[PDB]
Amino acid sequence: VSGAAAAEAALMRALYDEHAAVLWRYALRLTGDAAQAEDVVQETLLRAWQHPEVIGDTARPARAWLFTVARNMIIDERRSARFRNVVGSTDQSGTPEQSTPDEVNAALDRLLIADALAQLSAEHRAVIQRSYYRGWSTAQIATDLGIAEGTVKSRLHYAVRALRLTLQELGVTR
Amino acid sequence: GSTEFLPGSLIDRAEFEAENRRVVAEGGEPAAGRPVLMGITKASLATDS
Amino acid sequence: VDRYGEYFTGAMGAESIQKLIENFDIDAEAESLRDVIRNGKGQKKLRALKRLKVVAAFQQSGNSPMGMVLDAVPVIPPELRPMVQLDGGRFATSDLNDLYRRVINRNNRLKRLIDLGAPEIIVNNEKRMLQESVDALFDNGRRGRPVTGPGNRPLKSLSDLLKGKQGRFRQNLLGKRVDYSGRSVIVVGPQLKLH
Amino acid sequence: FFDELRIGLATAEDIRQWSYGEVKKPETINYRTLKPEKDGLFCE
Amino acid sequence: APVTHIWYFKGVPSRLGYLLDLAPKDLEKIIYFAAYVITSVDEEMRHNE
DNA sequence: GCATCCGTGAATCGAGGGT
DNA sequence: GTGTCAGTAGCTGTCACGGATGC
RNA sequence: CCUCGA
Repeated sequence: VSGAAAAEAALMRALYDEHAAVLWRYALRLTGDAAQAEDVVQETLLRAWQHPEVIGDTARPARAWLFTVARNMIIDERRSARFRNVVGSTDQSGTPEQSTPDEVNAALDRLLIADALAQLSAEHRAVIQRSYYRGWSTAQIATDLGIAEGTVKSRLHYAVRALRLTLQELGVTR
Repeated sequence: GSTEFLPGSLIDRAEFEAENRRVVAEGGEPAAGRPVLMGITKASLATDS
Repeated sequence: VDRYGEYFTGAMGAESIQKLIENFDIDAEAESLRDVIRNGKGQKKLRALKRLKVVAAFQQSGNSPMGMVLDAVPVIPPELRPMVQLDGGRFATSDLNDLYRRVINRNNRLKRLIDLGAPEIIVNNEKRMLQESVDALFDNGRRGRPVTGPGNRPLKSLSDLLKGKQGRFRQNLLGKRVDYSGRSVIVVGPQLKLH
Repeated sequence: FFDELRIGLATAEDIRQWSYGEVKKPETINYRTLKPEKDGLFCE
Repeated sequence: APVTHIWYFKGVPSRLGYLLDLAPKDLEKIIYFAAYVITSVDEEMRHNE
């Protein structure tokens, strides 16, 4: 009946009141983290509910079966995932903060490329800005500009050398 | 009175006379006042920002 | 419940308070406090004044008090909780990842217990842990004993990111650290002009 | 130039309106591939 | 399962306790599963029985 | 209605070294 | 898969002050 | 967070 399903809930609440607080202390010594001990207790008593053989015999100590399930859970936590990560906390002192370099070298190159680009024809400039700045393919630029495939290859081939002319004339290091 | 000022709250003496200026001219009762001394620590937290 | 369950409805935890806020007339409780304020004893008037300070705020503004109870918790972007590598090959992470991670573990366990029909004692005793875990994510240490990390060190919470000299306001907003600057030892120069 | 800075209680609908997805799994990253796990705290 | 924002429960004064007229300690028992709370009661059906 | 106890605050910049 | 006792470290050697919390 | 300098 409905009271038979409620007798199982009053049975779990019974072993909670006799073993949970003692099992929490045991897992607390093996881990040292109270929030982790609570997680081990919930998982240990969950396996007790899933095993009626352990909850059957009251004349046999179910406490010993709990300490063994909790012990095995704790050593499994102590493997690979904890191995690498558990070491450091950024909030904790002694860890170097991440840094990013300044864009000075990138800004100077961008300024010199923008000067050499202005001294190019509208055709060559509109082809290097679609191959290197937009990253399109050779056929994609040919489709957009309405020109031949080899026309894009030739314009790119000269425009690169045209830029190398202007940069070497200004002393840009190879 | 006729204001929305929660009684007991500490309000700047400029909005009080500017709010009582509208309710006095509206017909309702202007809110009452009483000067209050606040410490510098308490007055800073009471700023409008 | 076993006897007169047909006549009342009760509940526990935070979901109950969520229900108490729902069955609450904000405007009615506001005017009840003003009536106490108009004519009352200062002993019992100050306690009604301060309540009105909070209740009238939900009345005028148009925001529901239900927001004080959360159904979903936001996750802070990863660059603000970064995980950095150590020169020994091991890893060091932000405390927030542990705090967020411990909330997720307990939140995923709750979905298992609800699906599995676990005893009401485990589901209720788990929801409390989810409440205590979420309480640490926002302000660890505020209630009770702080969540200790490795070495009995209280973990930093989101609210610890803003408090005091190391918080975001005083350390990174009222004073930044600037480019184009330097420092050195000072030496007196008598020949120098004042300017 | 923006005048006011409004602050308020975040509705559960706002919390979902901000989030680009729910964090289901509790994993962080992989400790071999450096790839963040899917649906983890670093889900791409 | 819904959860409460500690800023509005434990921060003094307890904002929830001021809203629902519940004592902070009484509110502490409810949230952390130490005491049940009555959400609704059909007082009229009770009177007729 | 009052004693208790909770939470808030407690100077600025700078060097170098470990985990 | 698990099954006889099988149970933290650490720590209080700060303080003034206000007001919500609580008997 | 250890030591130190105005």
